[PDB]
Amino acid sequence: DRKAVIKNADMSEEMQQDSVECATQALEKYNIEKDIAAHIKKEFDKKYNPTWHCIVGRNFGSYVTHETKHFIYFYLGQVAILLFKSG
Amino acid sequence: PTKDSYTLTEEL
Ligand SMILES: [Cl-]
Repeated sequence: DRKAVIKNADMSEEMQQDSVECATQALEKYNIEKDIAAHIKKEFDKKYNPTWHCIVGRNFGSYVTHETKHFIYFYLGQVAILLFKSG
Repeated sequence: PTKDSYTLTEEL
């Protein structure tokens, strides 16, 4: 029942929904943050080519460099998810 | 073509 809230996105609207969907399947399958992050990272490397990086958690800030149109930062329920492509 | 971005979580 995890509510998706997109906080900042430089990414087509299709991929934003795809990102939320893939994160949804990751939370359905895994409970530990690194495992959720690896699931999203690997599926995006496959569906959208390398190189993606994913961070999952409830308390963190970041500063990253990313190809344009390949950045999303959203909440799925209480969990925050940063997904982006650099390289 | 790259670009720099911040993120921060909600306060808890
Ligand atoms: Cl932010």
